[PDB]
Amino acid sequence: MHLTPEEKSAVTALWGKVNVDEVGGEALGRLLVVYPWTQRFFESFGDLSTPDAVMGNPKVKAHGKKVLGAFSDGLAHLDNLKGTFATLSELHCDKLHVAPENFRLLGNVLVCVLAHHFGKEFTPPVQAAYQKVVAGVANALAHKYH
Amino acid sequence: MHLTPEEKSAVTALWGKVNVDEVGGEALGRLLVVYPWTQRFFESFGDLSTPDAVMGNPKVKAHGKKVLGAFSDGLAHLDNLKGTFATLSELHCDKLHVAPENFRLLGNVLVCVLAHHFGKEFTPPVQAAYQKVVAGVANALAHKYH
Amino acid sequence: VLSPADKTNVKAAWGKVGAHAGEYGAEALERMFLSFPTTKTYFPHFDLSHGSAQVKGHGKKVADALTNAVAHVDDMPNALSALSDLHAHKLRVDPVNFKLLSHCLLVTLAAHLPAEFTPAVHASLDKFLASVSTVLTSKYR
Amino acid sequence: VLSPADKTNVKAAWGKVGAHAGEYGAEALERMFLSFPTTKTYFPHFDLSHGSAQVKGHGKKVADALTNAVAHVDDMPNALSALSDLHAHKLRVDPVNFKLLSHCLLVTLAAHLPAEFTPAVHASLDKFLASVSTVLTSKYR
Ligand code: HEM
Ligand code: HEM
Ligand code: HEM
Ligand code: HEM
Repeated sequence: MHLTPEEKSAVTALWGKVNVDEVGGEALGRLLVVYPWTQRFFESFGDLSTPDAVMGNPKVKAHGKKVLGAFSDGLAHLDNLKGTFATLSELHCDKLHVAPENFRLLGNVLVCVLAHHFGKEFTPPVQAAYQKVVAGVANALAHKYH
Repeated sequence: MHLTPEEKSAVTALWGKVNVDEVGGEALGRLLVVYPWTQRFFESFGDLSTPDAVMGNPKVKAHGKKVLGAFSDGLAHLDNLKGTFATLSELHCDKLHVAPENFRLLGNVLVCVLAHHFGKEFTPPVQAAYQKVVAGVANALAHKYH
Repeated sequence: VLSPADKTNVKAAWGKVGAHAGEYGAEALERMFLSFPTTKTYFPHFDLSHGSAQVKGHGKKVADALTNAVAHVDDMPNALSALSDLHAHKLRVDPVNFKLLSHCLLVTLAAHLPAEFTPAVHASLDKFLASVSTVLTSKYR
Repeated sequence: VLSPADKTNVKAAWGKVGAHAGEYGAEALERMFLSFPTTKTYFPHFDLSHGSAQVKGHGKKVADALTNAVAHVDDMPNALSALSDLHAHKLRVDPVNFKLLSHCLLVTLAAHLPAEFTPAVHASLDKFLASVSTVLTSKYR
């Protein structure tokens, strides 16, 4: 992960203020609204007819907290993303059948949401560092697909 | 660039039957016709206004042979693509300003040109190894971009 | 936009495909599954082994739908309307995949149409598959 | 295809941009240059240092055309035909890049307009930058 020290440090410091529960639920909900085809993996969560239905949905919020929870544990393992997420990669390909292009979509939504929460503080350099992390996390999540 | 020994052997097998001067000309020319925006880089080459004018333009034929010669050489070093291409990568980024997407377009055109030339011998398994190979070369050419 | 020349180019090349469409569809798919393995996540209920009957049967359909769009090259959004609803509301295949199948279909035609797969034709086939892809994707959101 | 809600959403969010459009266009570029450095190859004539005046000046230009598309929302292809020509035959910027600027514009909007960037507006804004991108690349070949 060609992350620089001041990049590594830009990422970590910001992450320490993130309310994972709120952010994860906003991220997952937005993904379902902005790119509705991603709802194909979520039939049983129930009503997803409208944005309101998606943002209020508790299974959505709960699934969101869970995804970012794991993303979060990933930010501790930056020098080794592949290793940390290997079994996550397998489950995603082999039991869930989630195409990896989805992981990028979510990363891009994630970055929009961090900008939405932190504003001025989510500056151009701090964004560049996140784009790198999110692309790495997606690549590791896809590493085991064959 | 995870190439299996069977993949490397298929990639190398096929390549020995290739006439690089001819295939290089065809691929650079077909890239310029199929995706005309790539012409932005070749205004000094003269007339590029109709398919026969591109395909038969002598400057295009000579640049194609040159491009492909360097690719070939790349096929003798599948294990150190990045190093092999470091100086070219720098030139393309910082003197010629060629955006890396262009390398992927050319790879994809190259795959069809092989397909065109070899018919049946370009089996699906053989295609797949050539795709990993064009992708690694595109990545190696882009790796010094900053 | 497709031009008169494009439409002619596509009508001639596809005319040569003739009654091989089905077989070229399946080959396209097999190429797709081997080169871009992530695309297999959209056919988990499918057996993807070489020469699988499901692969064949699906190729015939793909190629049939392509053949229909050629027959209605001037009215593709209407001719393909149903396929477009299926792909947007039920299958929900992500848009980047369409490009990948298209590349494979072109490889397939190139490999079978030595004489007709000229530069001009290739360019036309490519625009054609991009138009088809755009229509199948037009109702996604 | 933009639905009425979409246009309304876009007019309202763009409405609060108001006089900062220029400054937001400049910030979007800067986010694009640093996050996706390959985009720098298209502006080898620019001083790309932070706050540089070509980036600023070009920011306003982009911002103004965006404004012009918001105002001509139901009529984009005609309102942008000239810019569409410029990109296809002179600038010749690869289509992939449109998605990178669009993403940076959205982040810029999310950073600047917190209460307005609801989930429905995000969705509409994304659909809108994409139709604009589609128009800007429709005459490429
Ligand atoms: C940031 C990238 C992502 C991470 C870190 C992540 C992580 C996780 C984790 C830790 C689980 C728990 C599975 C278990 O209990 O063993 C899970 C489940 C799941 N994830 Fe992912 N995920 C990511 C992106 C996605 C996206 C983009 C999709 C599709 C849009 C998706 C679809 C699923 C599905 C369908 C489940 C199963 C949910 C269920 O139990 O019904 N994930 N994910
Ligand atoms: C397969 C990937 C490629 C390889 C291995 C390659 C290799 C080369 C080489 C060896 C040169 C000569 C360098 C020199 O003058 O010192 C060159 C020049 C050049 N390449 Fe690349 N190239 C590749 C792809 C491309 C693509 C796809 C484009 C644009 C679409 C491009 C644009 C250029 C340009 C403009 C020159 C300079 C031509 C001139 O002399 O005026 N190249 N390339
Ligand atoms: C050239 C563009 C494509 C065309 C013309 C096309 C056309 C079709 C047709 C005719 C069907 C049959 C539906 C039925 O029985 O009524 C179908 C189904 C399907 N397509 Fe598409 N398709 C295209 C690309 C894709 C791609 C790129 C994917 C994903 C990689 C895809 C995924 C599927 C899936 C999963 C089915 C259902 C398979 C099954 O359960 O039978 N299609 N498509
Ligand atoms: C929403 C998408 C975009 C819009 C609305 C837009 C709009 C504009 C405008 C108004 C101009 C100035 C034309 C003039 O001189 O009057 C321009 C030029 C230009 N754009 Fe686009 N642009 C977009 C995306 C892009 C992207 C993605 C790139 C590539 C990264 C790009 C690269 C350029 C370049 C290199 C110029 C010429 C700048 C110069 O030489 O001063 N543009 N664009």
